[PDB]
This record gives sequence, C-alpha cells and structure tokens, in this order.
Amino acid sequence: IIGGEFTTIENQPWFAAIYRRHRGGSVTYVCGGSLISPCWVISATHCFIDYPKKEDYIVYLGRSRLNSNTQGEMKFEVENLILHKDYSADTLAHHNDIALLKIRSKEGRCAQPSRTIQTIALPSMYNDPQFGTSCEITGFGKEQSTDYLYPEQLKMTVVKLISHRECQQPHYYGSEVTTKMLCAADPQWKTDSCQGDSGGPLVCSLQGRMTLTGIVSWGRGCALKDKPGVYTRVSHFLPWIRSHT
Amino acid sequence: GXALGRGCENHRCL
Ligand SMILES: [Cl-]
Repeated sequence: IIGGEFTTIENQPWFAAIYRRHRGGSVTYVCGGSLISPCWVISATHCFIDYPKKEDYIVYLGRSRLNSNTQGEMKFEVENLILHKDYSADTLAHHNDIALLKIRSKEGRCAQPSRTIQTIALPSMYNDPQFGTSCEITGFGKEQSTDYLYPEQLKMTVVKLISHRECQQPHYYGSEVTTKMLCAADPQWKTDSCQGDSGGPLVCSLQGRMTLTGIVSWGRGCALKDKPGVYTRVSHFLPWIRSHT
Repeated sequence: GXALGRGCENHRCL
C-alpha cells in the first residue's frame, strides 16, 4: 500500500495473509485474501497461476505482522485451490482474476471467529456503490516503488471508486478495462495498492454493511497519475463463487 | 519473477 495508514488486524479481521513455502524451507509472501466464510478465502488467480500446487501455500488469519506472530492468529493449509478457468493476462489487464482457497488447520478445522478473525459479506447481484464512493483496501504490499522488502506491519488506505466511463478514457486505460472490473484511486494520486497487495480486499460500506466489492487485481505502476488501481468486480462473479463453494 | 506491479506476484519469468 502506497501512502495510507499502518493498521492492525482487528480493524480488518477478514484479511488473509497468503504465503508460499519453497524448497529449502524458506517462506515468502504472495498475496492477500479475504475470508468470506469460515472455510473459504477469496483472492486473485494471478497470485497462484504460475505455481498452482495447493501444498505450497500457507494462509494466516488474525495476523497483523508479516514475519512476527500476532496473538490470536491462526495458521491454515489449502485443502482446495480453485482458479478461474477463463483467467488470462494481457500487457496490463488481468481477466477473470479471482480464486478461492478452501482452508484447513492441521486438525481439519476451518476458521473460528474472534475479535481478530471475521468473515466479510459478499455483495448482492448487480449492486455496487455509486462512483465517487470511498472504499478501503488492505495489504502487506510495497509502500514505495523502490521497496525490495514488504512492510512488516499491515497497511490500509482509502480510495475512491471511479466510473467505467472515466477509467476507459485514453489517458487512463482505454478499452483495456472492462465492465467486469472496477477502478479506484486517490484524486491526488498519493495513495494506492501496489505489488504484493493483489488478491486483497476492496471493502465498501454498502447499505451500512461492509461489503467485499473488489479484489486487488492490476494497474500500471502504483499511485501513477491517471492510472487507477483495477479490481475484480466481485458482484459479477457471484454465480461462480456460489457454484465452486 | 517480475517486479513490474500488481498482476506479477509469484510469477515465473526466466
Ligand atoms: Cl453482472
């Protein structure tokens, strides 16, 4: 996250931290995710497509720090890694960028809700916030272009939803952004998601219910003028989510 | 890997 604020998991308790174990036993951070039911985390297919082996991945809930333990945190393996069959990637744009991870503790159990672990509501069909709405994003991604390490503390920020009309302007993304995607950015281009934030939540207050409106997917650079963050429009994928869970 | 932005996490680029 470029700019924004350091946060703690109690403020973002659906946030899932996804890592990958390597041969030799080193662990690296991959992407964020969102807990939508006790057994299911939702994320982005692009985070896993090149290494689609569920055994490689570790999922944490209730975790505020990248390489230290948080009290109340819970560690999971991936029982099922479901990638979207029509995923593809162009030069910038990623398509059907959505994935589901069925999680399981070593004891065979799903998540147990607590002060630091909670599910986030899915949106209803065809119902997204009006453009101009302020929404939040969360992740362990880069804070600046020059970072070669991710921040040790979880971050969040607030961005505004941008209309498809505006995001499809020539100096924005043109026809590369589709109606299955949502753009969001800072009007001053000072805060944004960045590499490492992918798969994380874009959450909007929708009829007073916090709702998983988007999933961090793509964008040209980070906090670049006229280059919004682009997000998987969760509301378009409800049949797919329903069928695969 | 690729360090080119959102979309490139955990990729193989030899
Ligand atoms: Cl739709």
